[PDB]
Amino acid sequence: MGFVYKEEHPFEKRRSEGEKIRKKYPDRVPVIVEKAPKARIGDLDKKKYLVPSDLTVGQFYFLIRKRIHLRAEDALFFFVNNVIPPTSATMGQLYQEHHEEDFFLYIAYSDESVYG
Amino acid sequence: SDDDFWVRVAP
Repeated sequence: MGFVYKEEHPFEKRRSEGEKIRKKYPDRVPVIVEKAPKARIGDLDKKKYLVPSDLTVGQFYFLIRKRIHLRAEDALFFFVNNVIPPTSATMGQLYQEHHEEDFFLYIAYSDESVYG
Repeated sequence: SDDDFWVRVAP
């Protein structure tokens, strides 16, 4: 819902890759991370992350902060299927709840708690 | 915005 990666990569190839990568790496989950629509915030050098399933949403959060080189004062929010995910969840749990039909998990990031 | 490869995150 406003992911460029979906625009550029048709659904059947996506699903194919998601299936394969989950088979190959069942203790990891595949995540796509893009700036939210209308977000005013530093770029992420990379978009595709293969994340250990036991890493928490908090740890992945602080990981992404670091990659953006945010300053301490700078804010960052995650959105997944129109909710903010809880920091205590594991990326594995978040993936099982939220992955789309292409077997990827999509996370939108932004500077503001405003979304739509 | 680079989408060439998957970043293997350390456990």
